[PDB]
Amino acid sequence: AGITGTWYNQLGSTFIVTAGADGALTGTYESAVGNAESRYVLTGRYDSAPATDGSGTALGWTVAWKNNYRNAHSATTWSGQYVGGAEARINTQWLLTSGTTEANAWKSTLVGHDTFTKVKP
Amino acid sequence: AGITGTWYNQLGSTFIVTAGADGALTGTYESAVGNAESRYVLTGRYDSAPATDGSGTALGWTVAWKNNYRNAHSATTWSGQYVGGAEARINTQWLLTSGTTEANAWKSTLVGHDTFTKVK
Repeated sequence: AGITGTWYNQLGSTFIVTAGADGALTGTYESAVGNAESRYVLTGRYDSAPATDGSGTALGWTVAWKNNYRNAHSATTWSGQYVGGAEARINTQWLLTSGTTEANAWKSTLVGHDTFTKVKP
Repeated sequence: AGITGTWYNQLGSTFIVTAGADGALTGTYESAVGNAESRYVLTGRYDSAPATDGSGTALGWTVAWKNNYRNAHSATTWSGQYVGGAEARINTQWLLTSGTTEANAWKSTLVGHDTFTKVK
């Protein structure tokens, strides 16, 4: 039980994460969609001492979409919270920013929401 | 890469970052005052081989708002792009999620935008 483990989003992407004692998130992300192939490095942070009132655990992480196979010149950040329970879940909102010219900056950023579970949908 | 160094937003916050050869962003986010109680660990990633057509360099980072002195039970992610030159900028949009109960989850996430420059 906890953040550390292998998670899958509603699209079948694979989020392999370790939550360190210092508040660090490290691991790999493999996307089922987009200009992406195989695993990408991720790093992030999480609240290592969450409230004890029934609230979830805040967290966030980033993937820059460059690996040894492809480079999409873009990065996604997920911001969200881990919710413990019978079926543990990480509920997130995300921003995907692509590198653009100034004239195209208005359309540089996609927004969405991903929910992660330790069971693959 | 032009990213390593100290950046200032439009509201008096400061971050110091190192952009590693491997695409890592590592540093500290603080207030203009810079007292220890206002400093937090920052980590993220950037495109270490951006396009050469005039496009910006995509990047993102996270700060969880816990340090040795306080804990807001929340985390912000900034997603954006670095634009180089004499007037270098990091243009971002951000998401600040607080830990909530499920009944309050609908109001868990704030959204906004920050522009960072190398000058106060």
